[PDB]
Amino acid sequence: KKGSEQESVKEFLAKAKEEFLKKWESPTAQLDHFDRIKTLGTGSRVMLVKHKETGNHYAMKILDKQKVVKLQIEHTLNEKRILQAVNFPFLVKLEFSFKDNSNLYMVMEYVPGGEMFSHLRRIGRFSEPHARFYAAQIVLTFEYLHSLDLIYRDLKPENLLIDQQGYIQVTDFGFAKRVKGRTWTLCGTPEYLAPEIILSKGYNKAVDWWALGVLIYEMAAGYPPFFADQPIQIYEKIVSGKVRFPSHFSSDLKDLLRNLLQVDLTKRFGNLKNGVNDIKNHKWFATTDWIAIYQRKVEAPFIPKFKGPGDTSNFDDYEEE
Amino acid sequence: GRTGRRQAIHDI
Ligand SMILES: CC(=O)Nc1cccc(CN)c1
Ligand SMILES: CC(=O)Nc1cccc(CN)c1
Repeated sequence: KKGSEQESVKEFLAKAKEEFLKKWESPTAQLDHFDRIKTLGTGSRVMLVKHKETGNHYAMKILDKQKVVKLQIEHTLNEKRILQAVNFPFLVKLEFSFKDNSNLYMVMEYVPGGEMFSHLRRIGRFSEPHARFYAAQIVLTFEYLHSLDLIYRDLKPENLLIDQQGYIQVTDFGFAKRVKGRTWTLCGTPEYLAPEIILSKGYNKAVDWWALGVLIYEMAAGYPPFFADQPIQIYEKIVSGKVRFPSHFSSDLKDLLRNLLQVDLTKRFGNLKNGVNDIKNHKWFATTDWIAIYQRKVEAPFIPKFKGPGDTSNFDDYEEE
Repeated sequence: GRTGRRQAIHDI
């Protein structure tokens, strides 16, 4: 039975790689086709827009060529090329992309449930079954991406949107990269960086598994495991090899997290002979029906409220520029 | 620790 399940994963990934490669090797609209509505998020912006012809709403990522000045540029090409070639239930869909004299634009499906980040900070923490439901989707998404030699490199609740079924949509592929062995760019978000990134070591997809450990801890605790006011203090905590857990964490959860938040790459789950199955077959996931999650048959822990098309009530406000 | 949204870092 587990043998049948493993053969079926092999089959699915072989077909997924064939489809990805067709689009990867052979990868529009214009700005006046959309009414800009509201900024949904911003960083070093994404706007809700409304397509004038069809009335459909989208999330438009706008990249200022005057800001993307850092050697930033490769990462932007990675993002567009990867998003146009992947296809998975928990990855945001890219619809259009175009550019003008000032900006690059990627137009994606609008996911109106808001960021996991908002919901988590509002309620404080998620119970373990609630956290597990989200974590299972990330596990499957990384099994898919890594099989295509893609590393994601920016997992955190800010980048996980909740859709109308209560499932996750992974957004922001700005640091995602196709990597056949190791890569060397120092990039990511401080609380979620693996030790080998901070230590300026060439690294591989195991940094995404470390970051899953940070995410599961933060979802279940309400704060991440390496927590300080300044990035340099965070980095010292990450490289030490020490993690402490809330007293309400189950022992199964602590065991899984000790194996993800493992500084020694010869021991870190996701990075061993059995690959992702050390994670999928861990006791903390014993209740998880992996195929039922993929097929979206599992009832979600909560469904965000929506008042209609173009509703932005589940997002925070930002200064409009 | 930092409780608001966290910015990614693109180089060192
Ligand atoms: C028709 C088809 O796609 N069959 C298939 C593919 C791959 C593997 C297996 C083995 N059970 C069967
Ligand atoms: C496609 C999409 O809606 N992206 C998005 C929206 C809001 C915020 C963020 C930042 N993590 C990203």
